[PDB]
Amino acid sequence: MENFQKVEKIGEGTYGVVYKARNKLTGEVVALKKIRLTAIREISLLKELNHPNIVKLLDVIHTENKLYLVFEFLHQDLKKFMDASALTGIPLPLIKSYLFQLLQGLAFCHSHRVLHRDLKPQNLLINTEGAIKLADFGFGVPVRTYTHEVVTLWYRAPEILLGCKYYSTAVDIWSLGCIFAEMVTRRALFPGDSEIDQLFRIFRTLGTPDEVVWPGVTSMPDYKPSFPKWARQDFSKVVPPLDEDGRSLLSQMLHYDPNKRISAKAALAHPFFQDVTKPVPHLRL
Ligand SMILES: O=C(NC1CCNCC1)c1n[nH]cc1NC(=O)c1c(Cl)cccc1Cl
Repeated sequence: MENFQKVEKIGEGTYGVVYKARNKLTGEVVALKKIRLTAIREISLLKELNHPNIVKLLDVIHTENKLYLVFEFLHQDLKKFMDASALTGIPLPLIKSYLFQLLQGLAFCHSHRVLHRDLKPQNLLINTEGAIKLADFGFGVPVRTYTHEVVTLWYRAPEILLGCKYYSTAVDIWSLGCIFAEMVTRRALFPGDSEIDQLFRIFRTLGTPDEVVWPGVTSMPDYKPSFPKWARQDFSKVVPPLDEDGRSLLSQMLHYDPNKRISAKAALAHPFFQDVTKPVPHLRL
């Protein structure tokens, strides 16, 4: 750890602080995550999970009660680029390129039985090259200072909210669907501020789920017959001015039933991507 010089604190999460740092010996600039203290073996698997759309875990440094993760550094995250692009919006061909790349990254994860579990714009890092990468794949002492982030539950799949313990790769598809919608419309799709507010915002848009559209729903841990019964609203009202290929794909990423939800791999074959390209964003570092 003496091999690293802090440049600045980048931010803090629930169980770790992130710094920009310089490797005194490689010359590399890196993002360093510090966690105050199975975990070690699952991190070592993370070291082998290498893909162009996954932030490269360069090193894991266990010292006798801290764990440091050393990542490749990227300058910008999607959350801030969305904020930066709010007045004009992200051009569609860039939206589609970022969506395709995250689908590639997830296709890869998923085929190796790795779930992200917590995708959100602030976890998606971007470079000058038009690349977008998955970061902060989903123990330790809690940072007392961590300040609460409104966006926290906004990307949570409904089966998580309903108490499914043994949820699947489909939760990452749901999250990415929510991100897709938000890029298109420049508004969060389901901006809940508690778990029941998050559930009810979903129900209001997509309709309260029942056995017809989601077999087994009524038997989930936190499901209540007393949930209000909202009617589903038209998708054309939900993400204008997205074209029918886009809306068709989004609809399949947002299926209630985890088993009907489109997989990352099938999503890459969707007609929305027939004309995909790789534009480069205009970033202001
Ligand atoms: O945070 C980073 N860069 C900042 C983006 C916003 N502008 C300044 C630079 C970064 N660069 N490489 C990796 C990361 N961050 C993460 O991997 C990460 C962790 Cl370790 C924990 C929670 C979220 C994220 Cl994204």
